[PDB]
Amino acid sequence: KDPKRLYCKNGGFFLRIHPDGRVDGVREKSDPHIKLQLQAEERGVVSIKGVCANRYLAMKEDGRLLASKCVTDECFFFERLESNNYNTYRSRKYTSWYVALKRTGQYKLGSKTGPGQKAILFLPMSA
Amino acid sequence: KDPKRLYCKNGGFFLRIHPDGRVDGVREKSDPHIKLQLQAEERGVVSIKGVCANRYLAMKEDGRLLASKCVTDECFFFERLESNNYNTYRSRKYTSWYVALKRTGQYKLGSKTGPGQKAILFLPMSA
Ligand SMILES: O=P(O)(O)O[C@@H]1[C@H](O)[C@H](O)[C@@H](OP(=O)(O)O)[C@H](OP(=O)(O)O)[C@H]1O
Ligand SMILES: O=P(O)(O)O[C@@H]1[C@H](O)[C@H](O)[C@@H](OP(=O)(O)O)[C@H](OP(=O)(O)O)[C@H]1O
Repeated sequence: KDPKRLYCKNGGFFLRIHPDGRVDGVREKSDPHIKLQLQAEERGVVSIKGVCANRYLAMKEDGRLLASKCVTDECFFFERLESNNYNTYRSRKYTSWYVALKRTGQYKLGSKTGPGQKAILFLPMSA
Repeated sequence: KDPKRLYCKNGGFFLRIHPDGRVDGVREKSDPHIKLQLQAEERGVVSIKGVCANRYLAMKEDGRLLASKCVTDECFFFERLESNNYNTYRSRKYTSWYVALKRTGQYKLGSKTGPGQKAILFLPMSA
């Protein structure tokens, strides 16, 4: 309900959604574009909206990330709860692929993600 | 200190700064792009920063308004209280021109502004 920041355990980057739809991670907590709004769709399914960008994170058919102005089926992810309050987000459309960030803060392509990676674990935090 | 919205008396529009630098007015409080940050430069001088856009309101030489990624001398305005709790913001660079919004929510060119207009009167409010 409240806004969130998703803190990636793989180097501690907050998942960031830019006004133009680019997706990446940054460490600066005061960054306005890491303020996200998670919305329940079905049980355990969420969309992830950049509040400032007013766009929905989308997993593309080639494993790229791009935030969409309009919701599509590419914008829904399974939220699975994991160890020490960390969540994973798996594309509903491309069911082997996760939202993920590299240790550099560049996001990790879905094709290269998988269970157990540090890259896919995000901790929701307050805003 | 805290973020603010500038509520314009000329039709009740909140001043909005878009990521691409466009400036306009909208009535929806929940619009993420009406969260502004006012920063004092000199006494009674301010810059006006769109928080989500991360850009500074600038008055241009032809009276256009456009939000700057970088601060320049066009980004400073004299903040003066007039009327009944409503402020005016007068360009330091183009000293006869004010920040202003039309009754439609399109912003009014600085060349067409002047003291006593409703278009130039803004009430700072909380965010
Ligand atoms: O390797 P590059 O030159 O950076 O370009 C890659 C991709 O083709 C996109 O152009 C870019 O945006 P999206 O993939 O998000 O659409 C993204 O940038 P980034 O991952 O470095 O942020 C990269 O995945
Ligand atoms: O903005 P949206 O709603 O996400 O829509 C576009 C579309 O979904 C495609 O997947 C892709 O272009 P093509 O597949 O036609 O090449 C592009 O992503 P990309 O540029 O980040 O790869 C997106 O802009």
